[PDB]
Amino acid sequence: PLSETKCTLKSFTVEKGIYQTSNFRVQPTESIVRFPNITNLCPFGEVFNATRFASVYAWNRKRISNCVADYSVLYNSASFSTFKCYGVSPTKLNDLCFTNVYADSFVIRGDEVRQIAPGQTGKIADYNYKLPDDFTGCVIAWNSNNLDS
Amino acid sequence: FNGLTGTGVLTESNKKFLPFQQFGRDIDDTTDAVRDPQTLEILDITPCSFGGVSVITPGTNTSNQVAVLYQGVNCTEVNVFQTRAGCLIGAEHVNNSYECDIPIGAGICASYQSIIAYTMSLGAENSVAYSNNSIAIPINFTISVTTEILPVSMTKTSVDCT
Amino acid sequence: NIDGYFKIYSKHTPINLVRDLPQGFSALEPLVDLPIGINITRFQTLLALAAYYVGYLQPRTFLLKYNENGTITDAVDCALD
Amino acid sequence: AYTNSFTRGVYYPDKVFRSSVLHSTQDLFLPFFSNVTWFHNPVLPFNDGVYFAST
Amino acid sequence: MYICGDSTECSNLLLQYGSFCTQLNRALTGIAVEQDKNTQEVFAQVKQIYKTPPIKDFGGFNFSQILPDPSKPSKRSFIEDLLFNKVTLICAQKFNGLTVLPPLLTDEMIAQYTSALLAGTITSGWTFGAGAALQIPFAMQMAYRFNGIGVTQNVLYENQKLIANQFNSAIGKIQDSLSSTASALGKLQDVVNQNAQALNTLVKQLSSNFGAISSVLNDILARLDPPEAEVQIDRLITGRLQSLQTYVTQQLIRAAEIRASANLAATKMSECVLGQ
Amino acid sequence: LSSTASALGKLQDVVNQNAQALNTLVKQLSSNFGAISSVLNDILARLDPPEAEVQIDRLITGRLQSLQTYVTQQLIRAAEIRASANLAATKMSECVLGQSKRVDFCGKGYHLMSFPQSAPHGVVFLHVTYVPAQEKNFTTAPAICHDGKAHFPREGVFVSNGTHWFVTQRNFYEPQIITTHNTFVSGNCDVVIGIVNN
Amino acid sequence: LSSTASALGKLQDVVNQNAQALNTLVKQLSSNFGAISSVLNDILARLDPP
Ligand SMILES: *[C@@H]1O[C@H](CO)[C@@H](O[C@@H]2O[C@H](CO)[C@@H](O[C@@H]3O[C@H](CO)[C@@H](O)[C@H](O)[C@@H]3O)[C@H](O)[C@H]2NC(C)=O)[C@H](O)[C@H]1NC(C)=O
Ligand SMILES: *[C@@H]1O[C@H](CO)[C@@H](O[C@@H]2O[C@H](CO)[C@@H](O)[C@H](O)[C@H]2NC(C)=O)[C@H](O)[C@H]1NC(C)=O
Ligand SMILES: *[C@@H]1O[C@H](CO)[C@@H](O[C@@H]2O[C@H](CO)[C@@H](O)[C@H](O)[C@H]2NC(C)=O)[C@H](O)[C@H]1NC(C)=O
Ligand SMILES: *[C@@H]1O[C@H](CO)[C@@H](O[C@@H]2O[C@H](CO)[C@@H](O)[C@H](O)[C@H]2NC(C)=O)[C@H](O)[C@H]1NC(C)=O
Ligand SMILES: *[C@@H]1O[C@H](CO)[C@@H](O[C@@H]2O[C@H](CO)[C@@H](O)[C@H](O)[C@H]2NC(C)=O)[C@H](O)[C@H]1NC(C)=O
Ligand SMILES: *[C@@H]1O[C@H](CO)[C@@H](O[C@@H]2O[C@H](CO)[C@@H](O)[C@H](O)[C@H]2NC(C)=O)[C@H](O)[C@H]1NC(C)=O
Ligand SMILES: *[C@@H]1O[C@H](CO)[C@@H](O[C@@H]2O[C@H](CO)[C@@H](O)[C@H](O)[C@H]2NC(C)=O)[C@H](O)[C@H]1NC(C)=O
Ligand SMILES: *[C@@H]1O[C@H](CO)[C@@H](O[C@@H]2O[C@H](CO)[C@@H](O)[C@H](O)[C@H]2NC(C)=O)[C@H](O)[C@H]1NC(C)=O
Ligand SMILES: *[C@@H]1O[C@H](CO)[C@@H](O[C@@H]2O[C@H](CO)[C@@H](O)[C@H](O)[C@H]2NC(C)=O)[C@H](O)[C@H]1NC(C)=O
Ligand SMILES: *[C@@H]1O[C@H](CO)[C@@H](O[C@@H]2O[C@H](CO)[C@@H](O)[C@H](O)[C@H]2NC(C)=O)[C@H](O)[C@H]1NC(C)=O
Ligand SMILES: *[C@@H]1O[C@H](CO)[C@@H](O[C@@H]2O[C@H](CO)[C@@H](O)[C@H](O)[C@H]2NC(C)=O)[C@H](O)[C@H]1NC(C)=O
Ligand SMILES: *[C@@H]1O[C@H](CO)[C@@H](O)[C@H](O)[C@H]1NC(C)=O
Ligand SMILES: *[C@@H]1O[C@H](CO)[C@@H](O)[C@H](O)[C@H]1NC(C)=O
Ligand SMILES: *[C@@H]1O[C@H](CO)[C@@H](O)[C@H](O)[C@H]1NC(C)=O
Ligand SMILES: *[C@@H]1O[C@H](CO)[C@@H](O)[C@H](O)[C@H]1NC(C)=O
Repeated sequence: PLSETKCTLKSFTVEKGIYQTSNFRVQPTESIVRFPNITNLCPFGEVFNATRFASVYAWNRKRISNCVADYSVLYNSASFSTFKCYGVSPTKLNDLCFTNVYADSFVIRGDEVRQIAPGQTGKIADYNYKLPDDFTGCVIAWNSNNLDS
Repeated sequence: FNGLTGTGVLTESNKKFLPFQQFGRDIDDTTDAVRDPQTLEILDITPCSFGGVSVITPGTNTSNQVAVLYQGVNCTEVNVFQTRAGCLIGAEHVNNSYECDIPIGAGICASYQSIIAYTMSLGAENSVAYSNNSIAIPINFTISVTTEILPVSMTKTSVDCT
Repeated sequence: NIDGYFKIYSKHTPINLVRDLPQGFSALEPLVDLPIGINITRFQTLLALAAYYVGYLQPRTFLLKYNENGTITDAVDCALD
Repeated sequence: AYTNSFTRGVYYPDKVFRSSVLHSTQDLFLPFFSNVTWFHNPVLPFNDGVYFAST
Repeated sequence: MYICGDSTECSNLLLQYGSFCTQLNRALTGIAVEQDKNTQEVFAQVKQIYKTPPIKDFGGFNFSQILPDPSKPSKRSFIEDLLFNKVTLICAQKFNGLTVLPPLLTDEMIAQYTSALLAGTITSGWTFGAGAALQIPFAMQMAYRFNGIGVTQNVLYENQKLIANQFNSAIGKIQDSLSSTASALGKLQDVVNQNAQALNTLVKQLSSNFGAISSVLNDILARLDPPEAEVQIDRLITGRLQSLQTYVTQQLIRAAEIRASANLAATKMSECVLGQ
Repeated sequence: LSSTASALGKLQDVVNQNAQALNTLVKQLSSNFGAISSVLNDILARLDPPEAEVQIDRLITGRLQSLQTYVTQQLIRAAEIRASANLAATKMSECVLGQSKRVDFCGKGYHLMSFPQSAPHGVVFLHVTYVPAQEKNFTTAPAICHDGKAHFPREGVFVSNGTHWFVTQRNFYEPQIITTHNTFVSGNCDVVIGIVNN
Repeated sequence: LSSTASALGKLQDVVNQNAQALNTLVKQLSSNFGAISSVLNDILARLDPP
């Protein structure tokens, strides 16, 4: 402790008195985690395996709750072209627990896929489907040239 | 707990929850009580001990030993002596009362004659011999000279911006 | 009905008056929450094999006071006077 | 007919336990000292919510 | 502990802002130290500790309302108890960082100081401020005090009973005023109210976005990747720093006037109680 | 004064406070504040305007905050020093150019006179005071009634050494015999409590 | 009082200090502060929210 006092005063001599050096805290160990019993698999795959998609002006809206979401199996898939993810993170989605999930599915041309992003205007982002000014999960776009072409 | 991350110690709580709450908050945003998602009981949370450290020293020029005071910590979990302003390690307790040079707090202070902590004494105690039929008059006098120091000004400094 | 959520609260207490709503305070504890997401503009009541009041809610700022056991005892409406 | 709604229409806004505190909140409430319209099957409006009493 | 709640990376970012933390701790420590000298210089003006004798022959004056009461946990008098009742333990440091330190002089020592001052004043006049206390009967001390404002001393010796009764009645009349009008002690409550309001604002200004995405550090640190979390960790340090700086500045400014009031009280004790 | 040290703590503390404040202000000039470097020369000589202006803005706002903090602290300290100087001027005007009657103002005792002396950044007062000593305690009385007339002392107090009565001043023991030139008569000795025949 | 000037120095100094402080506070609204324009309605009327 005398060395701590010398460091704080920046001198080799200390005079009579009381000095404050630092503070201490108790280090916690043995982390604990609690989660509910619900363990039913979730139909995420069907969302990507809908044989028919919808137009831009009438986009398919789906609600997801009471699931055990798995994104690690979805992230490692290389079938997607872009996975630009605003809001939170690509990889830290397995440690967060949400309330509800909204899936908005449709099909767009290749020249407007960039326009699907918060806080920007354009043609299809202003008159057809506008994202809000805050984070909304994130977007996924994948090419299909064997079903609708 | 379901995305609620925290640190502290968990204890069996006593406050009663209505069947539709999930957790409580003492004031503003202080999550203290939580209901677990599986076994459905209530557990209150409080942070474990932490606080500052102070060093009491008689001076390097005199000696080479110190005492350590932990502020506001009941050190049953860290010659330990429990005070009202934390607790003191490295000092011994005595009954005698002197006038001390290193004040600690709550009427307790320490000094070196090694490194003893005691209760300060206000001063010498005496009783005046009051009576309704007697006075006391001086016979001699002394002339004393006292000094006092008063500052009047400090240095003049001008600092530019650009 | 807010942001695609239908919420239903309720309460049930007996009263001694026989004229109208009595003088007193009583909080409402929730019963049902539903994730429906629908537009509602009108409503109607059904009968069994007659007498009911209807009031409309508005946005407002309140000051609630809690007792020791966690139950609301009284409230103050800021924009009244 | 019309009647005075003296101090009716207070509910729990959140699922958070609180005790011995005063909390200022802002939400959809029924205003103090307003009219409630007594009724007697007519279709009725649903502006932003309905406080529905009975006897 | 206040800005970067029990985090590691936040401290590494705060280390880049220079040393805008030694100044704040030094200023708060200076204020805390000065708060002890303020109390020391007022009461601690008597060298010894006198005490009144069991003899209670003061000529008719009744001082039982202000002399200490042995049958009390704190050995205080009636008026001190009334004052204490009219104004509304190992305390730990909260997670905010707030800490309250105990005073150096406990209330018992203050009571002993005031009792010693009162006993010296009663039994020795003004002679105990210069050198050693010299005893003198209370009637003659009061006669000398009349002789100091123009009135000759034979006025008291022929009106002693009237003056004694008037003094006793005047002393008795103060208990009702103290125990009925609780708003008299308004000078000792505004300080507490102002300090409480300032500290409450400081505490309440922790849950503000300040332009970030969340008001709690753990939420940001558990969602955003470290490469891009650095932008959102900022805009949060630069609001709490301003809050803390404002709190410190107001504390210094309002401590200056407390120092001035303490100096005035010390002067009044020096030349109003010890002498005439 | 020559032997014992640490008798001028206030002036040293003032100088130390000023030095620490100035040193901290100069030391705060070597912080990144979130930029890429702590020197403007490298930033200007290593980049183009579009983001060099961002870096310069960051450094500018940081340094401006530090300078404002220093100025505010200096203002507070100057106010305190002004209060101390006003007190010193009052003491110089009252205790040096005259004689002070207020207790606990100049010295510990009965004030006599004072001498000023200079100092590196202040003033030193030498007070001369009178302090009694070698006490002795006697028997007293409030008044003495002769021929039914109560006599009180003009200025002084009645004392007895054991057999005889004298009148003496309060602050020094100089006994004088009792005559009618130092006592005045008022009334009769029937209402005063403590009358002694003589 | 009626002839010599600069006799009531302190009161005039106080008034001048207050007036100067108020004027320099009012004069700060025209500063750019690093933004595109010092006027708020126009800068709202020439740019998108982002
Ligand atoms: C849920 O139903 C409501 C019905 O009110 C839909 O809101 C819109 O309400 C207006 C009347 O309040 C309907 O009439 C239209 O009013 C506008 C503005 O006065 C007028 O310019 C039109 O000529 C027409 O008279 C309007 O039809 C109705 N909107 C639609 C799409 O029917 C509300 O949109 C419905 N919610 C959803 C999610 O569909
Ligand atoms: C539809 O669901 C199936 C089943 O989960 C997905 O097919 C898997 O795809 C991955 C990567 O392409 C393969 O490693 C698995 O072997 C496949 N499993 C099966 C049963 O076929 C498919 O990816 C989903 N559709 C889309 C568009 O993602
Ligand atoms: C400091 O710690 C000691 C030891 O844990 C405490 O003493 C115990 O206090 C509990 C609570 O009242 C009692 O049930 C035990 O019987 C006590 N044990 C002993 C040996 O005294 C003490 O109360 C703590 N003090 C503070 C202020 O926290
Ligand atoms: C003054 O008269 C009294 C008579 O006893 C003496 O002073 C007191 O002496 C008693 C001795 O029993 C002590 O208990 C008191 O404390 C004394 N009073 C004090 C110290 O104030 C003493 O003999 C006389 N004074 C002198 C100087 O002779
Ligand atoms: C103090 O005052 C008393 C009362 O005026 C004086 O007289 C004494 O009175 C008590 C009873 O009250 C008697 O017991 C004493 O015998 C009385 N004293 C004498 C000498 O007769 C008293 O003289 C005054 N002085 C002292 C030193 O007591
Ligand atoms: C009053 O005090 C002074 C100083 O203490 C006394 O003078 C001293 O007396 C002693 C013994 O008589 C001498 O040895 C010293 O030399 C004297 N000092 C000086 C400076 O002259 C004086 O005697 C005391 N008066 C009485 C009446 O006792
Ligand atoms: C709040 O909770 C307390 C704790 O239960 C209630 O106090 C109880 O009241 C009942 C009814 O009078 C008694 O039979 C119990 O003995 C009480 N408990 C204790 C520990 O004494 C209290 O009634 C509740 N309500 C209010 C308004 O305080
Ligand atoms: C000084 O004042 C106190 C307080 O009034 C007096 O104490 C009273 O004494 C009488 C007689 O024993 C009691 O009936 C009262 O109840 C007491 N008052 C209180 C508040 O308890 C005391 O007697 C007075 N002094 C003298 C010498 O009479
Ligand atoms: C001077 O004033 C005092 C009180 O202010 C008078 O004393 C009062 O006299 C009346 C009439 O006898 C009594 O009823 C009261 O009890 C007395 N008061 C006290 C406190 O003793 C006194 O009479 C006045 N003197 C003159 C000459 O008018
Ligand atoms: C009290 O003072 C008187 C007055 O001086 C003393 O009486 C004198 O004593 C001396 C002793 O040497 C005689 O020479 C004088 O003649 C006496 N004077 C008178 C008028 O009688 C008395 O001795 C003193 N007593 C004490 C105890 O000091
Ligand atoms: C002071 O002297 C007077 C008279 O000179 C005393 O008064 C007389 O005392 C005697 C003895 O007790 C009585 O018989 C008389 O009646 C008193 N009066 C008169 C007019 O003679 C008085 O007692 C003396 N005082 C003291 C304290 O002794
Ligand atoms: C969750 O599962 C555990 C063990 O399977 C069981 O003990 C517990 O009761 C379950 N929770 C609920 C709410 O049923
Ligand atoms: C420092 O130590 C030396 C040697 O022991 C001693 O002479 C001196 O008095 C000490 N100084 C103080 C201030 O104690
Ligand atoms: C005082 O000293 C005695 C022994 O000298 C010891 O037993 C006692 O505990 C001490 N007092 C206190 C309060 O500890
Ligand atoms: C209720 O309505 C009636 C008539 O419509 C009106 O006179 C009365 O003022 C209303 N009540 C309130 C509280 O405004």
